Amino acid sequence: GLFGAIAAFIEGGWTGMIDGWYGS
Repeated sequence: GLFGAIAAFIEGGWTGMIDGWYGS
């Protein structure tokens, strides 16, 4: 969630942040 948001943020930009955050 926390790390997923940061990692997804760098990969899927803003959209990635949301998905990473909700990415259980």
